[PDB]
Amino acid sequence: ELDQLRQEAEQLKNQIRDARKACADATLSQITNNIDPVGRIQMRTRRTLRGHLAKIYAMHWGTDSRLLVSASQDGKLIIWDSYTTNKVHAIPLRSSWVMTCAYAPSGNYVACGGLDNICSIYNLKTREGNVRVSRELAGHTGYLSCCRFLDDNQIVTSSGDTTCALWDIETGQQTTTFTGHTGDVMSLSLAPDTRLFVSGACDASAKLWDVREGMCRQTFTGHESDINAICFFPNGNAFATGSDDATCRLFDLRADQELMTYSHDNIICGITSVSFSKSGRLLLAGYDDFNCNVWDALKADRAGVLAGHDNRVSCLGVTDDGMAVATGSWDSFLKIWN
Amino acid sequence: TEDQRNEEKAQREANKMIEKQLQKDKQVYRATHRLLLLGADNSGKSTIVKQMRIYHVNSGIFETKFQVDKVNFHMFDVGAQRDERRKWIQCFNDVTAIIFVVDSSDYNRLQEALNDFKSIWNNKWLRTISVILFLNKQDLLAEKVLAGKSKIEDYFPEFARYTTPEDATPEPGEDPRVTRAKYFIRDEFLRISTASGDGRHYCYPHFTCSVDTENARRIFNDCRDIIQRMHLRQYELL
Amino acid sequence: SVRILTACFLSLLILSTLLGNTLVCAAVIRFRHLRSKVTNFFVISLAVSDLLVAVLVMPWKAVAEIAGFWPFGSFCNIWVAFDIMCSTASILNLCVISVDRYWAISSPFRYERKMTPKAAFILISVAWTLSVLISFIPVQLSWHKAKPIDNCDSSLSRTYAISSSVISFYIPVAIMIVTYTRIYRIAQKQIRRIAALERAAVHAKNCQFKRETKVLKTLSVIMGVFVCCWLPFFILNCILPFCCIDSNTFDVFVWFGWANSSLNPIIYAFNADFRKAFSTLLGCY
Amino acid sequence: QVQLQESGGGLVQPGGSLRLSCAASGFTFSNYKMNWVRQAPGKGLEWVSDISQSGASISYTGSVKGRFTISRDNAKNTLYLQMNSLKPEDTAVYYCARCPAPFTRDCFDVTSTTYAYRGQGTQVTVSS
Amino acid sequence: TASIAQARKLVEQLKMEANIDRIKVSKAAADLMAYCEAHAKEDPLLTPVPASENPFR
Ligand SMILES: C[C@H]1c2cccc(CCC(C)(C)O)c2C[C@H](CO)N1C(=O)Cc1c(Cl)cccc1Cl
Ligand SMILES: CC(C)CCC[C@@H](C)[C@H]1CC[C@H]2[C@@H]3CC=C4C[C@@H](O)CC[C@]4(C)[C@H]3CC[C@]12C
Ligand SMILES: CC(C)CCC[C@@H](C)[C@H]1CC[C@H]2[C@@H]3CC=C4C[C@@H](O)CC[C@]4(C)[C@H]3CC[C@]12C
Ligand SMILES: CC(C)CCC[C@@H](C)[C@H]1CC[C@H]2[C@@H]3CC=C4C[C@@H](O)CC[C@]4(C)[C@H]3CC[C@]12C
Ligand SMILES: CC(C)CCC[C@@H](C)[C@H]1CC[C@H]2[C@@H]3CC=C4C[C@@H](O)CC[C@]4(C)[C@H]3CC[C@]12C
Ligand SMILES: CC(C)CCC[C@@H](C)[C@H]1CC[C@H]2[C@@H]3CC=C4C[C@@H](O)CC[C@]4(C)[C@H]3CC[C@]12C
Ligand SMILES: CCCCCCCCCCCCCCCC(=O)O
Ligand SMILES: CCCCCCCCCCCCCCCC(=O)O
Ligand SMILES: CCCCCCCCCCCCCCCC(=O)O
Ligand SMILES: CCCCCCCCCCCCCCCC(=O)O
Ligand SMILES: NCCc1ccc(O)c(O)c1
Repeated sequence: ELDQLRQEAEQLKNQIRDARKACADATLSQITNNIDPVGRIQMRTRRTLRGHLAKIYAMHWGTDSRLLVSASQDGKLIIWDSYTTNKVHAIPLRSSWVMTCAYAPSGNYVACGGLDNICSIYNLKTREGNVRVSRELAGHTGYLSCCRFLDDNQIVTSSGDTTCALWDIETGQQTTTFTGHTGDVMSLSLAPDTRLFVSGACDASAKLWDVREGMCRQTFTGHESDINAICFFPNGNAFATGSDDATCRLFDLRADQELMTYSHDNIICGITSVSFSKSGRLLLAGYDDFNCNVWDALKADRAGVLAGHDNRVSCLGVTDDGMAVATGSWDSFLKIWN
Repeated sequence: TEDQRNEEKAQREANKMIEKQLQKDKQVYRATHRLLLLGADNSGKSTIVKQMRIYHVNSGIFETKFQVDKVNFHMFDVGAQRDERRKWIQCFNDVTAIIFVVDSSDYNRLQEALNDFKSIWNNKWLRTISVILFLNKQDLLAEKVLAGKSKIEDYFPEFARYTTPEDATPEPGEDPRVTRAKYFIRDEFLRISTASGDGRHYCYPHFTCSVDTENARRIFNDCRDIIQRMHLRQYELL
Repeated sequence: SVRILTACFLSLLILSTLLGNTLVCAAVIRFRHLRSKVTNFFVISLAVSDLLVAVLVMPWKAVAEIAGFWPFGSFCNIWVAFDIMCSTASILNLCVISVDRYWAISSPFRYERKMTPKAAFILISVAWTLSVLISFIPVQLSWHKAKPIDNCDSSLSRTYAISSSVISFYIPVAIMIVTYTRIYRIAQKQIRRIAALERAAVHAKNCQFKRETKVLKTLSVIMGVFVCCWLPFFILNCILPFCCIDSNTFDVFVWFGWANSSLNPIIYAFNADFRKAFSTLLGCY
Repeated sequence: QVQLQESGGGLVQPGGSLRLSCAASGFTFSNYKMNWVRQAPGKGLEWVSDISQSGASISYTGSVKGRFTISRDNAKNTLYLQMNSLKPEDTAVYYCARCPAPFTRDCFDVTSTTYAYRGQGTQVTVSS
Repeated sequence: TASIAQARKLVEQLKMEANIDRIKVSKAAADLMAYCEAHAKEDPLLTPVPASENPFR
């Protein structure tokens, strides 16, 4: 019973690895040898946002590249203004332990999650003027890790009980549940088409999930440790992943294998959050040794090093027009780099 | 450009109101001392502090509030979560101390507790935090030894060749046999803690039980040790 | 002959004091985390007081000693007021730091609640106002001068010598001896607790003094450097009017008091944050 | 793909000898601390023993201490466990386990709810 | 029968994942280069921005 299934499962995984090796005609770095290098990219701290009490775990830009939500462990959700360093809102949270925050594409709602395994949506267009809990979603068992808005009606969440759900905000129930992962699902990254997403779990395997169908299409098994953050390439045909083994990796949705690996011998610290740029030439990686390296996505060589934080860079964001790059670390300050 | 100047006045006024509120909360936040309660399922981690028992209830997390000598303490008991704990433990680096509770009655499950303690001690983000240790259910240890069959010497060969430490002070109404067992458990946790030799954090052992009122004062006193060592290290006295 | 050699030592002393105080002030301005702790506010006051000595007290006396005479005779009355102010401000700032270190180590909980940054300024402001109340009022009213080639031989009167010494030296050194003795009681007890846990571990492993020197070395360097510089000058300062003591000899002891202002930054800014700041700002590392 | 393949075992006798071969494929073997974990029938997982990257620090469980040799070859990319002086009460399934982070000393691998850095295990039965 | 009902779902999974179309690496590569070359001038991080055009300066 259990031995014929696992033997069939092992012959299927040899077929997949034969496929992946037949398709591997060459590598990306050989092709890209006749490419002009980027050179040294030096960025300076244009702004510092000050006023948090505890460490800043996650943050998310707006679609107008103006207002960013920042989430902290003190129980405060502060909506910032990036140009004038003004706090346009400050929201007191029920649970002090927050692990994610999302900003709506219309700018009407903000969601937050955490160790209280409940996604809380806050309205920002109340006629009274006070922020209030619009609804609470208590379906998951494990902690809530990353949550992102598809629109004002449907939000996608990443729990810690190896399950991703598709929530409806109006009915308050789970539309589609994804139960493919075996390890703790760390973060999810929505596609620009908002039809697919990818989640990296702690089982060293990234999956490609269809929202409307409800099943995974592809499995990527190139890593060696816990996949911390995942981000799509801006065309929707590739993604990048950061893990604890100090290696960023680039994956293809068509070739179904790793294209390139971003590794250096001097740095052995983990990789917290990775965001592409607007063009996709610069890969930005928030490492665990208190600074950010600006990797070249086509040459695998560090342009430059963003050493401005006192503690580990917890999360990294890039505006939709690519104008600035904000990093939040565990010293409670948000540096805006340009 | 006159309308633009008027708009700036609006945002500036809003910022000032929000900023003053964040200062009032800053006073309350600094006065707040966070505590993480970690323990096994069999051991009574809920039974540790019966002094105040406010016991606010959330969905998964449990938070207990208790004040000692006008000093407010928040103790967060993590409840319904998945068994793997290597990712949500990173949140709790900002706490002042981590309360660890173990059950010494079951010797077979004691080994599991030692492994859990070793992982917490050697965790990179838990290096700054001190660990406050409670060796629960001491009364059960007394009654169990009287059976005549020594479980501990089976599970631990080191206890066939071990002497009572002269630094230890036994209670007068206890069997000397039972007192050897109590400190030998205690020494196991201290051997993991001395192996590292960081010097930034320490391990405070205590002999609690099921009916103890003094536990609130103990956690208060060990907090005084943790913040004094912090200042002393900062001025490089220690 | 001996003037060439003497000129080099005095010039290096002024430059050393200028250098260290400037680096401490610059580092705290150019880093926010060196301004969030309430303790580092006092080290700002001690770096400003020590820098007023090098900028405004040390050069003029140095020029007069090398040349032999006093260049501008009216400036002598004003110089005395700044000499008294800049010395007393340095010694009072060293008393505030000890009182800060005793509030935090004795009562760690109360030190978080009570020590608002507001109250921090109130400590700093009583120090600097005592310095101006001891110096600019009596010297300009000339209480000390009326004791019964121009020289700046300011012979202090009987009334003002004893009174100024008590308010500037003897009171702050009485506070500091009672302060750091109690902090050596606290620190000694903590080592005993560590030694109990350590020796039980060692006993268990086998069956299967370095920390105390650090406690005594740190307190000795702080107390030893400060007392050695200023004690052979305030003993002489009280004696001299009542009195013997030569003018050349007395001159030499004044420089030892001022030399303490050169060693003050290294003693108090050998911390982890300060050393990291120094490498960045100076650009050596 | 991280993969662990155990090898050796089967029905044996108490007091005999047995070598457990573990094959680690899909990662760099020298960077990760590795360790042994077993599961008794009708019981939970228990930490057998461990070995560091270089192989210097070696610790054991008390109740089976002095009875098992742990060899960790870096070049061969194999983890050997020598099992002499067997006991009929010490019969279980043996799973190779790997700590999830490189160059670290903390490990969380006693989780029974689908820990995804372990092998399929080998059945080792002792019949008296 | 829980371990054989999760083994069965893994088998069925891997059948649906094997039977997919796979584009070659070198055509994929050239598409990535095409998207980074075309949009190279529209990136404010890759190409520096003057202070008048920059809203942060
Ligand atoms: C910091 C110090 C202080 C020093 C100068 C001025 C003020 C008043 C400021 C005001 C409240 C009027 O705005 C204060 C407050 C109060 C005095 O009441 N405090 C103290 O308790 C000092 C102290 C002691 Cl004794 C003991 C253990 C810790 C500490 Cl910290
Ligand atoms: C920055 C430090 C090194 C500056 C030190 C300045 C010293 C070296 C200068 C300043 C004053 C100078 C003295 C000025 C006057 C005289 C008288 C002359 O008949 C012999 C040389 C002699 C004695 C000079 C020797 C050099 C001297 C002492
Ligand atoms: C000789 C001694 C007694 C004189 C004491 C004068 C005291 C009462 C005066 C002089 C300087 C004043 C301080 C000047 C500046 C500030 C900063 C302000 O943000 C809070 C008030 C505060 C802190 C004042 C408090 C009162 C104060 C400390
Ligand atoms: C905090 C600091 C700025 C306070 C400084 C106070 C100074 C400026 C004040 C206080 C005492 C004042 C002196 C009091 C008495 C006299 C005698 C008079 O015949 C000439 C002016 C003179 C000499 C005053 C000059 C100005 C003076 C020195
Ligand atoms: C805490 C502060 C107020 C203490 C100040 C003490 C001052 C006011 C006291 C203590 C010592 C006293 C001096 C002691 C001796 C003499 C010699 C006598 O022939 C004239 C008075 C005179 C010069 C006294 C003046 C006043 C004096 C200086
Ligand atoms: C004017 C300046 C140079 C004086 C500086 C004096 C310093 C360097 C001297 C004076 C007192 C000395 C300390 C006296 C006693 C001890 C205890 C001994 O077991 C270790 C050395 C130690 C800790 C000495 C270290 C050096 C020391 C601190
Ligand atoms: C007659 C001249 C008198 C000069 C008096 C100068 C007094 C300077 C006091 C500076 C206090 C600085 C305190 C810390 C400020 C900060 O928060 O950075
Ligand atoms: C930054 C501090 C610098 C200190 C400079 C002190 C300048 C003192 C000048 C003394 C000579 C004054 C000559 C005045 C001329 C006169 O009217 O007689
Ligand atoms: C803020 C502190 C500045 C200190 C500057 C001190 C300058 C003192 C200059 C004194 C000049 C006295 C001239 C008097 C001339 C006369 O005899 O009539
Ligand atoms: C380790 C501390 C070093 C302190 C160095 C202080 C140097 C002071 C030098 C004063 C020189 C005075 C010369 C006077 C000559 C004379 O007697 O006339
Ligand atoms: N060079 C210091 C001169 C001085 C300083 C303070 C005093 O109280 C005093 O009487 C003399």
